[PDB]
Amino acid sequence: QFNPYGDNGGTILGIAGEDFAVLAGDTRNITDYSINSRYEPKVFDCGDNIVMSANGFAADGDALVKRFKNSVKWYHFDHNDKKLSINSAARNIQHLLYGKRFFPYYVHTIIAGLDEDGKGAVYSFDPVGSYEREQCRAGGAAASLIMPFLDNQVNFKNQYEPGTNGKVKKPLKYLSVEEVIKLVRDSFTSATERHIQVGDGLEILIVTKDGVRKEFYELKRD
Amino acid sequence: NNYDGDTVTFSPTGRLFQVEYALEAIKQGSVTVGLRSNTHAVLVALKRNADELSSYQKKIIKCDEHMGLSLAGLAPDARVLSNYLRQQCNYSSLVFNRKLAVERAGHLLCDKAQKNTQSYGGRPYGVGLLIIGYDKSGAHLLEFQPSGNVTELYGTAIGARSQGAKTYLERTLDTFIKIDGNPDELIKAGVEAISQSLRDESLTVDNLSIAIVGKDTPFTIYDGEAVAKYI
Amino acid sequence: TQQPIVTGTSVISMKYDNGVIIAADNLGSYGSLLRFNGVERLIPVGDNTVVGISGDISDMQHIERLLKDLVTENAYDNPLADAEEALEPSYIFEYLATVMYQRRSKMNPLWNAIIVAGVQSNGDQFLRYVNLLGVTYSSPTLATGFGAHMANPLLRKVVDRESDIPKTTVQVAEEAIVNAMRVLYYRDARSSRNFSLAIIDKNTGLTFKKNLQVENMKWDFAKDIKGYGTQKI
Amino acid sequence: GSRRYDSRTTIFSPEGRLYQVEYALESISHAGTAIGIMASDGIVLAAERKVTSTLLEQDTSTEKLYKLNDKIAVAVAGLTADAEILINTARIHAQNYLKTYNEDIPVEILVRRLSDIKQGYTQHGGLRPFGVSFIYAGYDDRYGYQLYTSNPSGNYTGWKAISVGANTSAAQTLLQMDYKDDMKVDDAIELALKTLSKTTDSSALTYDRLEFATIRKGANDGEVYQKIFKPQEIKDILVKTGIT
Amino acid sequence: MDIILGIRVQDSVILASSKAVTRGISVLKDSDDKTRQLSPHTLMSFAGEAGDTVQFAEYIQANIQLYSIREDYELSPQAVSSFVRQELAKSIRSRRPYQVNVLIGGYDKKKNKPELYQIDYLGTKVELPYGAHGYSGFYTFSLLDHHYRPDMTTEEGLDLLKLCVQELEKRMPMDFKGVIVKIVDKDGIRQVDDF
Amino acid sequence: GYDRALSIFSPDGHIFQVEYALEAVKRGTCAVGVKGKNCVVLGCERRSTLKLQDTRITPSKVSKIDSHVVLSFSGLNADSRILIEKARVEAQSHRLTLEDPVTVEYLTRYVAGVQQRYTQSGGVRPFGVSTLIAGFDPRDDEPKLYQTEPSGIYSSWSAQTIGRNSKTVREFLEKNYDRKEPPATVEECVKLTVRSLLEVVQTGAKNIEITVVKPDSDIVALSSEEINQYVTQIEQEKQE
Amino acid sequence: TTTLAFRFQGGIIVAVNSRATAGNWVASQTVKKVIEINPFLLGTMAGGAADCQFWETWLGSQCRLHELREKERISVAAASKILSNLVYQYKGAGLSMGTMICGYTRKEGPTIYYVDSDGTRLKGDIFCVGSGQTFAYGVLDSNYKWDLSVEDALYLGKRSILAAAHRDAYSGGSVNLYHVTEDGWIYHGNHDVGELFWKVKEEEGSFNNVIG
Amino acid sequence: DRGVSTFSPEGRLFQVEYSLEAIKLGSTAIGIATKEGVVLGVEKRATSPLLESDSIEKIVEIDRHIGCAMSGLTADARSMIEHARTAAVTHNLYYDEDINVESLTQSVCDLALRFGELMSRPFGVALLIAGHDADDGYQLFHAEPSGTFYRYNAKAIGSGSEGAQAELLNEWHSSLTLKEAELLVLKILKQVMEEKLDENNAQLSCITKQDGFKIYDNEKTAELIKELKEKEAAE
Ligand SMILES: *[C@@](C)(CO)[C@](*)(O)[C@H](CC(C)C)NC(=O)[C@H](Cc1ccccc1)NC(=O)[C@H](CC(C)C)NC(=O)[C@H](CCc1ccccc1)NC(=O)CN1CCOCC1
Ligand SMILES: [Mg+2]
Repeated sequence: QFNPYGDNGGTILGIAGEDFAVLAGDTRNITDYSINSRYEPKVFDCGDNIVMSANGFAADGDALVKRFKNSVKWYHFDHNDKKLSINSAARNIQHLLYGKRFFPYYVHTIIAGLDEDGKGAVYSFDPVGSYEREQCRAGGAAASLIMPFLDNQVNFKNQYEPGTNGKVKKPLKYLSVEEVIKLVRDSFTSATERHIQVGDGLEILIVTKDGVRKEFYELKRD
Repeated sequence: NNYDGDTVTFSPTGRLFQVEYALEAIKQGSVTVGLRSNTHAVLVALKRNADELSSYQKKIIKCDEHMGLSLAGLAPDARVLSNYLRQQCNYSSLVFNRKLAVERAGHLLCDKAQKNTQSYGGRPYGVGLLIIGYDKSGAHLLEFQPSGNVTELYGTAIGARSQGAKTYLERTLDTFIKIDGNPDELIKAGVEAISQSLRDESLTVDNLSIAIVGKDTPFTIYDGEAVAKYI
Repeated sequence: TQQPIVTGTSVISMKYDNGVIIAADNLGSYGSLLRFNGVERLIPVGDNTVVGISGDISDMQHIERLLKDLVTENAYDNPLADAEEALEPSYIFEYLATVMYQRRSKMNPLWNAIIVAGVQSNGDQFLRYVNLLGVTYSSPTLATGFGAHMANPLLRKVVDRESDIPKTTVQVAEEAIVNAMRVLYYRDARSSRNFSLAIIDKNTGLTFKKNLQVENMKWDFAKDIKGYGTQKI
Repeated sequence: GSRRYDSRTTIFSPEGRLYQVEYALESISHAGTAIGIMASDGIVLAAERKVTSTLLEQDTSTEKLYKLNDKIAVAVAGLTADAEILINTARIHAQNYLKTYNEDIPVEILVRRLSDIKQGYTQHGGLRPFGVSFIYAGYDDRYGYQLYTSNPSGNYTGWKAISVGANTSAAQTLLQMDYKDDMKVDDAIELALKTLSKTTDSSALTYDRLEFATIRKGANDGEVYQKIFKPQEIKDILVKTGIT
Repeated sequence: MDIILGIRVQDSVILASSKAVTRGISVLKDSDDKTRQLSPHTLMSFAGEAGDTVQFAEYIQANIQLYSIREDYELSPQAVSSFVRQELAKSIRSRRPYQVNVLIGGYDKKKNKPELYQIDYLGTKVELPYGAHGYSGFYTFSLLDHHYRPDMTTEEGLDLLKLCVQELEKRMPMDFKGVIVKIVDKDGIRQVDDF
Repeated sequence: GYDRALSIFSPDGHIFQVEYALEAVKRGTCAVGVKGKNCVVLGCERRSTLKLQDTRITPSKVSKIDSHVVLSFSGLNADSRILIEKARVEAQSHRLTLEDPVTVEYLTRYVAGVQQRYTQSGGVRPFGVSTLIAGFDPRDDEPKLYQTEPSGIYSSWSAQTIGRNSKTVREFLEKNYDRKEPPATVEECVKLTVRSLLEVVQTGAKNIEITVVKPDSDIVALSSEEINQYVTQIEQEKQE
Repeated sequence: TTTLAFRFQGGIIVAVNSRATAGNWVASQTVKKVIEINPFLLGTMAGGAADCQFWETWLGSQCRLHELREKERISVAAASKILSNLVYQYKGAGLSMGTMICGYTRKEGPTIYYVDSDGTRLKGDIFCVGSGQTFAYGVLDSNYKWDLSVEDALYLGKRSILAAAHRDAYSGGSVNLYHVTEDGWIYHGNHDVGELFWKVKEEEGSFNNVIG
Repeated sequence: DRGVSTFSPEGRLFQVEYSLEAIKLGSTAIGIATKEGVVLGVEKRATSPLLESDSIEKIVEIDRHIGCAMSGLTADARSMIEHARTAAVTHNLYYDEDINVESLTQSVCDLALRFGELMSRPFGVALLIAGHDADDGYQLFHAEPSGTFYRYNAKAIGSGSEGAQAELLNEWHSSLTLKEAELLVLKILKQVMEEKLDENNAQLSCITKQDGFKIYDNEKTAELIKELKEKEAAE
């Protein structure tokens, strides 16, 4: 019987800073035990300082990104070139996803950018449209490997102040773009080591008030 | 007389009066000018107001990053046709990953307007359009009429007293066509062209409306203080 | 819901410095029966694109007709149909990719894997894959079916990344493709010796080679192999 | 287009009248008179056939009086063909009600629905109205014996005695004169015939130019019987009242 | 939804319906009224699939109330039961049928007689002296066969009903949290608050 | 389907079909609505050219939409049935979804909306009917009286009349009805309603219908003798 | 999930956890399971995240349209029935929702309606919904009285979620409190179970099963 | 007869031009836009003294940030308001934000020309749509049955429109306060109205960023009427 879904592997990661936000994702595309491409980007600049990635079944992911990019275009036409805020984009994506509630897009979607106060924002979606704003989110094949490490290093979970008898927690603070990119690179090199579907290359998209910058790094190709 | 009740009726001399009356709505509309060189294409539009307390009716509409038009006549009909162009431009991008040719844009508009002139119940569109764009074969300018007739031109003008600007462009043809790699000078030629259609009124800051598209220039519209340079 | 009846096996391809090469054998299998031997599975579109198709042949012939009709439709009201407004590989691919995904979304797929190889108007190499699920991807080397498992490893030794493309000549690239076709003949049970090969170069244009054969095969060592373990005679 | 040939059947006059309904009523006024009289122990339906020919088969004929169910009947005035369309609908509606509730349909409910159909043809659809006026005669266990009338407008009203068709003005005056509330069926039969005999446009009223029917409780114990009179039975009742 | 009973006596119809609403391993509510008044002298109890029961009962209620306003007249219990049966008879061959079983207790004012109708989700109608739906019947029917008499009073009917509830409380596996009892007679519908 | 635009604008800016529908209302029998301090009364004319009528079964002029709301009308009788049916269905539909009976304003708004829809829908003509809708909102003791008309406009009235010779009875009500002090009792409200109809009717026998509506679904129609007592009382006080 | 809401002398308490799971994978610890429909209406979310989140924000739009059309705030009964009639249309399609519509109006007073995806709609004083509902019931029922103070009622709702958060594997994260009065709903903070458990253990002297 | 969507020889749609004549017969409605807010005021015009004037609803809320006044065949506006309210709420559902006043007006104006042989005729009512958004601030729009809308600093529609518009031309300036605008609507309404202006036969409203769209009470408007009369007698 024809199965309309497939697993293209890969993993993605979104972190939010004080005045910036990053959305990373490996460039490997796979089916079963074969490599399709060592460089197939799945993190996209969608305009209005919104970056997006829909990881999982690539065909559904490409369809979704394509439709959201088009939603942004028509938002400009219908509302006098108004900038689509990240929170408005998130709600719009929910309706795109839930629109196919009974034949879902098999993807974990993450978007990143700046909120209306200029502060870093990351939103994450399930396949049918449930969404939530967070400081931190990993998605895809190696999400289970990366996410607990982020809880520990970004949100300082389970870390207490030395000598305080485990009474005072380590205080929360925003990380610099330099410190965040270190965590992204270490997260992906670790995931590459222990997950077979993750590797080849790492592409990071950084979002500040100035625009959208890109950075690329090599990953192990085995 | 007896043959102007609907669009489905021919007159004894072979005329479609409802289509002609739709053409008349364009002549009452405010003047708009179109012209192009080899690198850029420019739209200049005189906007009209109800009174001093009102805003000035927007004449120019964007269709894609590389295409757009100006209107003269019924504005709601321009909104329908421009929306159709937006969808066709968009279909071409999503399906074929291809920017829609300005010539095809014209062919599609022609065919949409035509269907309204051969069927009972409907009516012709009551608006004239000047479409500009930059595609794989360079800069383009089209003139749409609601009879269905679409015409590719170097320059033109439609609306009330459009004959003045049309005569000027016919004289200036050899000059403005060679304004390559110079946006501001091509606009100046268009602003001087539309000025030949002015009576008693002159071009003010919230009256003039300019749009441009070209080789390394997306379709953008200039209004307000952004057109003060050209007065 | 379909099941494929008459099928075509691997399509293999790669980029080189000035263009792209693509190849596929001339077989139309009917299960284990090697039914049809004169089947062309590379279909040129204009003088700048070649679409290689594997999988169900009835669905392949449907796609042929669509591409044929696409050329006709593009020519309508188009004075620059053989110049600036000619069909690009990227246009042809995106059209097919749209169809493939629409058909999978209606639970009635075109049971195929497709590789669109060509050269763009600006000289850039185009090579992209799409299949029955609507999944798309691009790479310096692309292959379908058994080609993905056996050809890609060989072709990636020549062009392992983007920077290896300018360093690879058409002679070296074609040699690797022809070698890959031999390996597939050794090891793919639904392959044939006869195949077609197409080169799309930005300078010399489209070169379509028919009726090629796998040759320079190693079979001599077979005579020494006796039994399955102990047997000496 | 086709706009040119549209009569616009469903519009108002400047005076606030429905042209087509008024002209349909004018049509009905030339149809054979039909009379309904409601007594305390039954109902009478009498109707005059339209200028009869001697070679018309009289016994196996039905022009004026139709049966809707076991408890309800109607007298027709206007286009017969139009009436039969409405009658079959009314017959179906009565059976739908019986199928749904396992009870015979109340008279008014049937009358209302049939009148609602007529109303529809005056407000929408662009079709001509039904050129028909009915007199409904029926019984149910709620209101007992009931007489109604409906006309092309779709308006219906209840009556003790009523006439439709030709010469209703003259007929209604005569009914208003001799009718009284404690009347019996046999007396109502006589009134119905006497009224037709005076209002008729014919020279003399005869058996072959009449249709007649009664709805009595004259059956055995607490049940209603419908009697559509045969030619010979009309001949006898005409002699018995001293008209011929 | 589980236990609904009905007993027709000399001058009234008595309906008893369990109060429990259970979902999974939790009794979400213990005071649920599994009945709707269709008209001043007609009452319908119901039991079956979750959601369907109330949706169906209220749909019927609205239709009967619409009829009452239109005709300024109350439909007979027999007429209402026939209407309800037809709706269920349509339903069973629909894309998604109503899985609801009902008892209709009413007092016919024209006949001056109480009437009890039992209708299952297939549209199977029967007039009965006493009725039940679900597993309740497997205990109560044999009990009523023995103790029921046709000339009983309303008070005797309530004692007969108490006997049924006691038996159910003894031998039924599930805790149904007692019953709400309602009486339908010539004076309309009223609820017994202490049972 | 029949599509023709029957209701359309004329050069002077009028929709003649809607205005001709008002002429049908002007032809209809007079209907009056008067609201007191704790009640509303709906009076209705019945023309006396129709003798030999059966008043038991003849459709009554005042119709119950729900147990707490009533609707009277003037104009085409057949048209009124369609509005009443739709209103009754909407009344039950509101109870089903909102779990609360309609307010008088909501019911009026619905009926008015239906009338309006028929003024700009293809293939249909406007309703030749104006209605007086009266009653009391759920758990409320403030009397409500609304009027609708073929165009679709609706509004609330302290007292109002519609139908033939309605301009005469409106003239009467305008000087006899005090806003500062409405009819304090049921008797006062009924008397004022009957008085107003006696300016137009002819005889006070079987020509006048009266229906009284009180809070908490308390609606009752008066009989001939009950109404005749008001007629007898008013005439004796008049001779002065 | 675990969610509860109960009615009492001083209005309505509403309490919920904040964990989201995809099987045994803990996906989130910071999910907002209370939806703020308006200043007088709340909605709790259990079951399918998207189904709940999508249809309850949709419910809020329908409640806004009601007060625009009717010039009056929608009743709790009417609001809950819009949702129950919606999910009933999708019955059998596979929606998964266990919601509670809580609020105050003049005519109704404080009111709680349980609404789930198989069409059930119930008015009631106490409800617990979710995978850990039984654990919340255990503590809530055994300590519930109508005459609880606002302070004690807030704590009981918090403590009941904590009990479920502890025992139920698919419940935890943090507790979100709400108090609904005649004047509207009042938010009473986010309480992390990480710190709350030990704080409650020490002060209350409970949770003796756990190694202190 | 003749087609509904027919052009005249002058190039105008007959039915659209005739609907404009219906709007001239309607009661007066005035709108004034300031930097402190937008004011909307209407003439109620009760046809009889028995009619309870408070039931005359010619000023209407579309959303918290958008209000609306009407003039002409007011029954036609009901479906337009219904559409506007749905459009406003729907956009909030899709985009988690308020909708632009211009985008709302455009949505309403799209209905206008959806008639022919869709509905059977154009709307016989004009609308003044007033509101506020973060981008373009306080705005006043005039939405016609032609499908056209103009933005206005001040605008009058209805029977006394041409006389009132000429008065608004002289009186309006860019530094008007909200209180000044309120009095100016009352002043101009009193000039063009047939009957004498008071709190019962005229209604005021406003929309501000802070408090949103609010219809004024009869007690509040009565004080503004009294304040207006005193200021005119003071010089
Ligand atoms: C308690 C907390 C847990 O039971 C509550 O009951 C909560 C209610 C809150 C969240 C509103 N329920 C859940 O946490 C709920 C459990 C569940 C899971 C699946 C179906 C129904 C209920 N969790 C979810 O809904 C999660 C939300 C995650 C954390 C983002 N989503 C999924 O499980 C999604 C979508 C489910 C789905 C439903 C219907 C059709 C298609 C999909 N599924 C996946 O993410 C699939 N999968 C997860 C791991 O990554 C690979 C793919
Ligand atoms: Mg790896």
